[PDB]
Amino acid sequence: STGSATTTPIDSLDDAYITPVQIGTPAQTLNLDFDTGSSDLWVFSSETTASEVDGQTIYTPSKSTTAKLLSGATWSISYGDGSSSSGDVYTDTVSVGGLTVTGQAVESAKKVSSSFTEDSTIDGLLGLAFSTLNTVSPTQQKTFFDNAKASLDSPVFTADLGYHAPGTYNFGFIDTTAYTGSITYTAVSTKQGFWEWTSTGYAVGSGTFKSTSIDGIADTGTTLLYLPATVVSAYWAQVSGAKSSSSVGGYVFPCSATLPSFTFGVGSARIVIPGDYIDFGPISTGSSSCFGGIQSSAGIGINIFGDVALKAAFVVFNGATTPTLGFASK
Ligand SMILES: CC(C)(C)c1cc(CC2(N)COC2)no1
Repeated sequence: STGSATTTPIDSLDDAYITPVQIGTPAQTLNLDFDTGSSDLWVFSSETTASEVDGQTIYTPSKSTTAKLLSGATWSISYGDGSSSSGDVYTDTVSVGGLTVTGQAVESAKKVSSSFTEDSTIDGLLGLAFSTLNTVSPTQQKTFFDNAKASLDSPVFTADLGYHAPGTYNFGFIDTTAYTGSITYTAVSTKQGFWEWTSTGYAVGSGTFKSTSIDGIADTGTTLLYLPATVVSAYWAQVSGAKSSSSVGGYVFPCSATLPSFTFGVGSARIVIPGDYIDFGPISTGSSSCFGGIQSSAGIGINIFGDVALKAAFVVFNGATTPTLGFASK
């Protein structure tokens, strides 16, 4: 089997991407944030504290004839930005782009933090990291991908995110019309539960390529590109007037600037992030200071190849017995 679904930026800046997901019987369609950096499928629901729901579409398990309470199971998650959610768990039928999993753990939110409430466009998350990160207790649950894997034509999914445009998540097959040249595959470590790999280096604009190992994770659920301070300093040094601002919380630059591209290495291959991809617009409405799409990972503990990097490529998440990652230009 295979699945194929369009993913759409939630706003003009590509701050996140949402993908329609069918849950339950009859189908209830929610727009979820596909996140290769976590491993819980959780949704706004009829159980979510009323004051914490503001415009989201909710899952109502009592209206699904295939929903079953997973007795005694609870979940609680906190993300890198300080946001959080928690609740209980149902199993139900979940379909993505024509691909159906029965008995999927659907984590129903009783509580969500303010940042989730404030984002009316995201009805929940669908985690695509490794199932070892799933927060369901006392019995850990599998991801949608993990559950689907045996039935898929090939044990893979691919991320094809658009720049200011829709893109595609495919399951079970590689669309050879969706990229240019060849796909370069690279080793993955699952030891932290992430799609963790090692980039071979970087270049800034037309500058010379610096060969250097950069360990990080392929994370669709993170908007920006977070890299070592040395690397990030080298990038923003090429932009007149750019600077790190503690009050804003990262590198900003004059909105009148033309940003240089950023190249990252995948083995011997190179993925080029165009300058425009790195512009995340005025820090506040009407400001002439713009927020940068490449930021320091110094205060994170890990480097993160988020959407800024991933949208520049066709990305293969290969979930074979030994998982790997593939990158192609497009
Ligand atoms: C910023 C990173 C490290 C990617 C991240 C991921 C998360 C969510 C989890 N706690 C890890 O899987 C569940 N919180 O921070």
